[PDB]
Amino acid sequence: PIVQNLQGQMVHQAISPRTLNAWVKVVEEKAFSPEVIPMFSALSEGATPQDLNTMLNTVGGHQAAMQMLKETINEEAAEWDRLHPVHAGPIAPGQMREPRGSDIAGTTSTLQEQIGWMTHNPPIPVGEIYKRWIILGLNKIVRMYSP
Amino acid sequence: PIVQNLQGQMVHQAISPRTLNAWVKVVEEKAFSPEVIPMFSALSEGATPQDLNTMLNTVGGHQAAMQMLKETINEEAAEWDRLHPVHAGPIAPGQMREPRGSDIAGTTSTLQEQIGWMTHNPPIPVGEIYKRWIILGLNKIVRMYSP
Amino acid sequence: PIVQNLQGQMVHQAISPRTLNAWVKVVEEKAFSPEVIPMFSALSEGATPQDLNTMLNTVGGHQAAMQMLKETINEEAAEWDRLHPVHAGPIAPGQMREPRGSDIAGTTSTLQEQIGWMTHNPPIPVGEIYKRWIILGLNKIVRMYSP
Amino acid sequence: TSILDIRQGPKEPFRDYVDRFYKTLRAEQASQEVKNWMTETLLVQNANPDCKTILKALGPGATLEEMMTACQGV
Amino acid sequence: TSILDIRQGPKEPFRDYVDRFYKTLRAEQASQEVKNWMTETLLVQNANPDCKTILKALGPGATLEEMMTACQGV
Amino acid sequence: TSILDIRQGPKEPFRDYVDRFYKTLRAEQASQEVKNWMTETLLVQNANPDCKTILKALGPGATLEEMMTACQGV
Repeated sequence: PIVQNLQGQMVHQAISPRTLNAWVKVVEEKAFSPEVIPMFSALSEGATPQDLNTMLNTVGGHQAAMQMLKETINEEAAEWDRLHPVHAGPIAPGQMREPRGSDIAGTTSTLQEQIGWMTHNPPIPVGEIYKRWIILGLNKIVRMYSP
Repeated sequence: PIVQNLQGQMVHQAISPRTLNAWVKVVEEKAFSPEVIPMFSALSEGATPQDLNTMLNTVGGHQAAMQMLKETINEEAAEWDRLHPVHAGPIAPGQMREPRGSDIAGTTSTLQEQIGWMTHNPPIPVGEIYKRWIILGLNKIVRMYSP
Repeated sequence: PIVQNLQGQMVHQAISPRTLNAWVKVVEEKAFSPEVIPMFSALSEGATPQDLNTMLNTVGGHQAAMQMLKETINEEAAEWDRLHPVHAGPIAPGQMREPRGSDIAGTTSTLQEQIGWMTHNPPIPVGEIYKRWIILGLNKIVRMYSP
Repeated sequence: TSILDIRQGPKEPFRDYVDRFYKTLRAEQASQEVKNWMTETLLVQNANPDCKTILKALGPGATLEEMMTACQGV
Repeated sequence: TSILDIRQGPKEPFRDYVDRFYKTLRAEQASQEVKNWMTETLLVQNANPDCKTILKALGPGATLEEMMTACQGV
Repeated sequence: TSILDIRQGPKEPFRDYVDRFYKTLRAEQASQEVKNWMTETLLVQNANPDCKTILKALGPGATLEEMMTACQGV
């Protein structure tokens, strides 16, 4: 995640193993139950896309759901690209590039790039955009997996 | 929560997973028992509204009670709005806006807004107002759930 | 509790959940056994009255004993007020007020007030006065609950 | 399981049923106004005859603690 | 369960009853003066005849260790 | 249980009895001099005849390791 250091700057720090394991354990115990979404939300505080793929990729089991989510993440990403067209002409030397759906999904962007966008002024909340897609896709799952 | 840093300022820091889990475990084990209220009170030390919705939203089970509480929180919030009318004329550029019942419930306010009110001079104790509503609603529950 | 910070001043810090839980677990396991008193004493190191009511209020079970203790705490408090009369004339602007039995019991005093008395020069040991009442009342219990 | 399939048993305490209702209501994602409509309507409708009778006597305007204490002996 | 419904069994030790009393008293939220009134009154009143007899002999002014040691053989 | 009620069984090892004694002595709050008096006196007095006999042969001045090794076969 990207956290604020004592000095008063935003720097990246790694997520903790008993945080990781707590994510694992939630999924083990409460599967598709709604409490998973606030839980997720708390444990995703200050998290990167990269950390969010890590959390999704580290799941075991419920592979039908994991595939449905993936496909929701790509749909929501396809929709990001649709709604926000690429911008006019070449990229400025003085500036950094606008993200695509796949940069938001973490796929085409690097960590330093993910830190550029979030730490820069104005900052862009690429975590929160992926977060809604995850929560939206979580609703899809919850609604389906209701019996 | 909003905690004091070493430098001598009040800054926000996230709540801990084994704190979260301790909240979960209390509810699992002691359900509606009275010891839940001091317990809550200790674990809510320096907590935000946002953190208080997180704690309420992360409950599983006892959904009749969770609904009764919600409805108590909204009643107490409706009562906040009644008792404290909105103030005269437009909001000053030099000042920040007075809260409503829904800002106290965390709903209409953002975190930075919740930090503005609490950290500012004079500070306003929107946690402690929600806390009484929670404790009051906890009494309602305890009294009902007595057999 | 009120602890010394790195800077070299006495500041308040909250008590820890696995400290809280260790207090709970002691009571669960060893009930009225004498080892409870040194144990208490260690876990009450640097503790406030407020933290001491928190610890007493968070008990479950043994309610006959909890009531006997309460009533001992009030007796010992009544005795504090008896032995130490209120002082002559109005309270000075330059000074802070002398405690009563109920300030020692934490009831009529606020935290900042509890920190004023303990951190100020000379300091007054309102924790240690309540601590003796707790230990005294613990002897009463231990002696009764011997079979 | 669908919200329409939530019903109170002939020997089941209302209380255990109301818990089931706001759990399933907890998995419905509809507008609040619709969920209010579901609350006043479906809950009583799928309640058992003995309690149903009881709840009809509370009239309208009733709140959950009063419903929950009203059908306790049933 | 209501505080008036708390009573001592015919074979139940007082001790186990006094524990039940301050647990239920622990769920009453009334003024201290009322709760003092409940203490001196209701406790003895719902105590069993054999101990009740015993407690009448302690007279007034009695404290919990003396009541608790007084009804121990009963 | 009172300290006078602490006694050694006819088949109970002394050792298990001495443990019981300093546990109950651990719940007595009396002056040290009185507790010394209790140590030399009550311990032997409520000890069983077979070990009691043994302890009489150690004479006075005896310490706990020597008492504890003295009544081991009993």
